[PDB]
Amino acid sequence: GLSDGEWQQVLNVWGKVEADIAGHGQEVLIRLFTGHPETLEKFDKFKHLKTEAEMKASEDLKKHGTVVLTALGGILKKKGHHEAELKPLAQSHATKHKIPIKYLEFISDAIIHVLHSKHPGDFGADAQGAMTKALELFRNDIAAKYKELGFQG
Ligand SMILES: [C-]#N
Repeated sequence: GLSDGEWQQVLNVWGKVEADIAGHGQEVLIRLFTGHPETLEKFDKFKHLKTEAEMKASEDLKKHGTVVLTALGGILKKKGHHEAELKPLAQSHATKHKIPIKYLEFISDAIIHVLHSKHPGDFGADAQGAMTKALELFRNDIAAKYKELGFQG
């Protein structure tokens, strides 16, 4: 897990995200879809988007960006005491959404990318370290739930 100091770094970084949650969410999803087009195919309601201009222009995508990062933020604010919030997330994504576990890695790397893009010079080594640990914890606990269910079997 993370030390108290690391969680503080994580939640201080998350304040940057909360100043524009939609925009961070949009750019994270865009980064995921364009870097990993397979991921787009799992979203029936974004499959129609062919170009990054169309993605950028989609108001529904931004809105969904809010849904996604709200969910993540509430989990991060638990500082690892997240079983109630994380387990249903895991289960929904393994069963209903059919999301391969590796897609969590992809979005983790996208979050780091987008934080640097939007906050150049203001997302230091310490802060990236901490956020990376939190996203690892996140993936690791989701993976445990996936394993229960036999992944995408
Ligand atoms: C989930 N988007």
